Amino acid sequence: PTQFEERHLKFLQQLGKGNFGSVEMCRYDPLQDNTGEVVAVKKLQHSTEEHLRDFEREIEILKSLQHDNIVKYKGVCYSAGRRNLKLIMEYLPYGSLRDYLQKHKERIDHIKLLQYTSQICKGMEYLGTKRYIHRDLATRNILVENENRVKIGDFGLTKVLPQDKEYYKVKEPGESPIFWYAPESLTESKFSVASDVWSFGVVLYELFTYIEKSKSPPAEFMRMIGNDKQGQMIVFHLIELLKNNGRLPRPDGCPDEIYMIMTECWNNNVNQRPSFRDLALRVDQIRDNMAG
Ligand SMILES: C[C@@H](O)c1nc2cnc3[nH]ccc3c2n1[C@H]1CC[C@H](C#N)CC1
Repeated sequence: PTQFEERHLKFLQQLGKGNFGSVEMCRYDPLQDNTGEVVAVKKLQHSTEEHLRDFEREIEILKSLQHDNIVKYKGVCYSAGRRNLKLIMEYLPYGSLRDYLQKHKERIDHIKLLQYTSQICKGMEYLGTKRYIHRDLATRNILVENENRVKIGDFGLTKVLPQDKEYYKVKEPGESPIFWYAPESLTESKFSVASDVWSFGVVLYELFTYIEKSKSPPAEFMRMIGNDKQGQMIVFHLIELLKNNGRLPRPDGCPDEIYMIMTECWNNNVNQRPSFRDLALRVDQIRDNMAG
């Protein structure tokens, strides 16, 4: 059941790319009459030994996850006559939360943003039970299932913690989403549940900006750093800024109690950041206490 035949998998559309993988919208059509289910298919651009090993790990990670706020694993396709590997996931028609919020920003009130926030936290609590570190939380990686439900939608950088170890050092050669990174990820390449909490704070920030371009984390940090800065100078200044309490500003219209949650996530002291369980409870208590 979790093995899809390449001959029945038909390309429809490109969905997106990230890291060293691409995701496409495909019809799985065993009846060969254009009526079959639509699925999302992830492929690697280069099946090097390293990239393929990492992809197999990603597949095992997603397969192991079963939660209402995590995109569903469907299977694998051993394509090119079983000399290639593709990952099959459910396809969510509403797309990413990033694009959804940018489109429906009038429809979506604060209570709804908090509902999405809560759901992201719950998916992350679940990841923590498996000792998985996501390492790439951002609204681009969250999918909308319906107007009332989101799912964490990509796990391309997700790592399993070594047993009883609180962090994983990933000396990555190449680009990184530095404007979502915790300071210790920038300075020591250390990723942990606590660095996911930092990045979650940035996701919460993203939501309350409604993805206004001039308010993005890169736009705001570069404004503080100096828009003229290039290369490593950007990283030097970002690190120095963060170490001495430089932070993203409170978004226009954002309740101060919600900004306080972001600022608590953005603690330089790793062991003082709240847990995802703390965060889900706090966010749901706020929602439950609100005027409506
Ligand atoms: C268009 C893009 O936001 C998108 N729409 C999707 C619908 N269903 C999906 N099922 C799995 C991914 C996925 C989808 N993705 C993105 C999510 C992020 C991913 C990465 N990296 C690229 C595809």
